Amino acid sequence: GAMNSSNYAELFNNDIKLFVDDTNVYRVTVHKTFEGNVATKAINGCIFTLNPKTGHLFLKIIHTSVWAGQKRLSQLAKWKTAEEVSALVRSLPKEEQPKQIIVTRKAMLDPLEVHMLDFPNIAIRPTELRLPFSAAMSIDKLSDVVMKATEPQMVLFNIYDDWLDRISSYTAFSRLTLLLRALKTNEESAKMILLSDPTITIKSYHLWPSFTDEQWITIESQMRDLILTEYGRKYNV
Amino acid sequence: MNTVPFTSAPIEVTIGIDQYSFNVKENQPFHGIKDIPIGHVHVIHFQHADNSSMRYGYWFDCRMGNFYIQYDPKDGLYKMMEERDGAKFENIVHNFKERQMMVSYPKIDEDDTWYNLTEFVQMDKIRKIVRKDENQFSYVDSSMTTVQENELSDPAHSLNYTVINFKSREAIRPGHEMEDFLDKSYYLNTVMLQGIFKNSSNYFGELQFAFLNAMFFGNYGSSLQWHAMIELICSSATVPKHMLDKLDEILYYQIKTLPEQYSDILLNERVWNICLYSSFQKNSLHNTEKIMENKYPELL
Ligand SMILES: COc1cccc(CNC2CCCC2)c1O
Repeated sequence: GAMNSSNYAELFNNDIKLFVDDTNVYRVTVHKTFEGNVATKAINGCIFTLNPKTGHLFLKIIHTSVWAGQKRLSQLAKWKTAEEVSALVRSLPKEEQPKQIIVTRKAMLDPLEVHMLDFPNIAIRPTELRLPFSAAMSIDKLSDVVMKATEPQMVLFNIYDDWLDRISSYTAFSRLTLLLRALKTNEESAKMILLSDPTITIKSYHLWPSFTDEQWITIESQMRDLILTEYGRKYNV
Repeated sequence: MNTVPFTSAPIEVTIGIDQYSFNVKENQPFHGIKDIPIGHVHVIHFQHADNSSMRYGYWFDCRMGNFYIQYDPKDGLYKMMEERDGAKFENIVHNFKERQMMVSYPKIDEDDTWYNLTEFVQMDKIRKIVRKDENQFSYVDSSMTTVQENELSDPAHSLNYTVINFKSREAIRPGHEMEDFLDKSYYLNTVMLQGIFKNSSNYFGELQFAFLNAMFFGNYGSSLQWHAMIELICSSATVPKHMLDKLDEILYYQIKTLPEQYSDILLNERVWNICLYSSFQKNSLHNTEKIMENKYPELL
């Protein structure tokens, strides 16, 4: 059933599972027309499919051409997501296919379930966690490959960089969700925290800066501050 | 006009004959029901005064044999039986009629309710849903589960309704996932009508039989089946126009017959609101929507 605080360490066991987030699949700018009506213009999107144990990210880029001539795009986006996840699973060797897929929004359950009817042994689950994966497009290198794509494309990342050499996947996921929660609450301050020090760089093959263990504790502390702050600034406390 | 005699009435029981019901007292001189209209299936059904647990009954068609009821004190219920000796039967029935020991099937001349509820119901199809080949009549009770319920346990005693499942490979064509889930016309017209039921009459017959088992016996799996067969039509964008018109008439008489006190348990809020107000056919069920809105506006 639903994934929640109670069964949270299940994420880090040795049963292969994937989070699927569809919040950046169908993206638009809203604008005025010459006649003073409103219109949308789609921009490239992405499916965020993540193994929380290993950090492996299957970023399926959604090119705007997939929406040409289509109706009810918000509904289509959920089905397109489910089509792409099912294709991803079928492309993986049997021993790499997940035993569960956790969707971050309940509206993805029926689309994914129908597309996965051929895999009755893969459990499709919701979650009560409010995960911040929508902020994936605040990670500069992911935003860059999505916006530059001229055609449909799948790009593979490790969203943990090399962290697993030094920390557990529980700790790495906690760091990731803290970073993403911060970027979602105040993107500018979060990015300032991460880059302020010119001497800490991002390796070419990495997404985040090369912090020492001590600097991650400082960083992590600065992100908590940010989030608690904004939570006052927001609610005035 | 046909007759179903009773050997006796040794236990106090409420007896139903289609939508009609009457109370028989323990050892009351009751010997059956006469003037039963020919041309229709019928259902005789019982509730013991002591144990209202277990409403049970028998579907039959008097054209198919001479049937009677006899209480079994071992199995503890009123049993239907066939009498093969036609002269013993006529003689039995004539004596009971002469002594006026029978209730008359109490149909009003104006009244087409039973026809309208059983229009497409056929004994031969009932006997394929309720499998007991040695008898010409079919036993049903409150507790019997359906094949589909049994997949989610005695197969001999199940209701073999046609399995309908909207999230199934039968329902969803590879590569048409979104299309077939959002518009079930493929599943209705090709898989079920052309492939399984053959025609809409057989589909409507199972739909009507499921409702009647749901209403008279409180049979939960029957209610599930009735709502699934409604929802499959309402969720189809492409439905023959004669089918929609007939469905509206079918549902209308079911809702009108539906006693108000059983509505809370027999009507699925989600299916009805979806069917009358969201589905492709939201504007195709004028009579049903009118009676639903005037009789059960709370459900909506
Ligand atoms: C009016 O149509 C009905 C609908 C549900 C139940 C009954 C009564 N059942 C009786 C028959 C046996 C003892 C209880 C109905 O008459």
